[PDB]
Amino acid sequence: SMEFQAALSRKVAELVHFLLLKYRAREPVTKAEMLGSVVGNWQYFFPVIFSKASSSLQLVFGIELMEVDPIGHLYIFATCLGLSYDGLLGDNQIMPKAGLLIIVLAIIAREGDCAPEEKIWEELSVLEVFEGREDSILGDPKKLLTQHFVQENYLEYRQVPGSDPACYEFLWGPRALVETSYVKVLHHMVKISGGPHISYPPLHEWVLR
Amino acid sequence: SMEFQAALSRKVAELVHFLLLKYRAREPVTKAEMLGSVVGNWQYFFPVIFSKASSSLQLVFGIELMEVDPIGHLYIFATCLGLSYDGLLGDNQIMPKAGLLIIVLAIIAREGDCAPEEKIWEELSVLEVFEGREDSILGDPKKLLTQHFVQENYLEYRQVPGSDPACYEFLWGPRALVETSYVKVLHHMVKISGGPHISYPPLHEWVLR
Repeated sequence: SMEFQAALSRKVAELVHFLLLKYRAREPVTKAEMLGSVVGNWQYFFPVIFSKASSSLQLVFGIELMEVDPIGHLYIFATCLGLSYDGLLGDNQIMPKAGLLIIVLAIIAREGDCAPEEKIWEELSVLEVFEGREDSILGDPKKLLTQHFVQENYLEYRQVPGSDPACYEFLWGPRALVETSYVKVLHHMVKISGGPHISYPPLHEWVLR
Repeated sequence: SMEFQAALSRKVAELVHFLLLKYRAREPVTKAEMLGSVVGNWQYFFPVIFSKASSSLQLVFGIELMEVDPIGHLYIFATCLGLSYDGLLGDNQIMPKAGLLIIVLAIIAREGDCAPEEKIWEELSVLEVFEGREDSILGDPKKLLTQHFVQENYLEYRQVPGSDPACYEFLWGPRALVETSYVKVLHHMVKISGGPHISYPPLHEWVLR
């Protein structure tokens, strides 16, 4: 079962990267093509493989998979929230970055008008994408990543006013305010997490014996 | 530990009902009064007892606990979303109903303009508040409860147009549309669930070996 779940997980990863190649090539893709990429008895599990792969694209890569033909089941791709950026570079196999960008925007959005950089590092250091390589000579990968977002004008970075010694904070840049909004981003994070997950308290926490 | 968690849970229930009595009496309450109601070594755990009790009031009872004096730590109460209804009856010790009302409104809101009654029963039958007494002679308690919400004009109940044999659906009534909105309700459910809970997929689900 644990061995089965892992094997199932592997089939998800394969569909994700099948779809990523289509995304890069800007090729529309049918459900029949996706099902065709899944081999053998695993086709029986295509519904969960598809929905898991589809969720991965949104959450991890910031990529939306949209059906434009409900009869022939033809899908196209779009960047989440309609952003004009995915952080790619030619055909180099580097990771699409819009999902990570949206996560940073969201962290800031929950904190108000701006967030101390320490909160950003704290929240980002949890993501397994950085695979514990913060001791890189070139510099902490997660910090160099946020520099992309600043230089693309999705983020601004400044000294906290009146701070001594200097502290620094992130805020939304002009490009983020144009292409989306606070509400849209926080709504998006809810949507792609599978709605709100309400842990209802047990009876003995609100009923007296 | 399991025995400790349960004992801790019991202290939460006691604070909840301490606060409920204040709520019924429309008495403001200080943090010092709350801490005073907690006995002995359990005072060391007041922060988690408070936050758990505070969340219970919102989620279960539809009651907001609001600090109006940040210096003396004086709190008052309000109905969640500002609704003019809590479903109480004099000093009879029956459960405040606004939390259950908001949950029903939310179920409908997620489904669009209306929801089949079967979806309502399905979602409601999960709540432990009904303690498996759906076989009551008087009628299924959860169904009789929604009748309160209809008669108070928070909900409307009608036959699904063109259904044969007749099927039925719930929708927001005039009173719900006046006092709140779809957006506000779904936002509220997120807020009181402790933000969106994002289960990020494991590396082997989106990285190839």
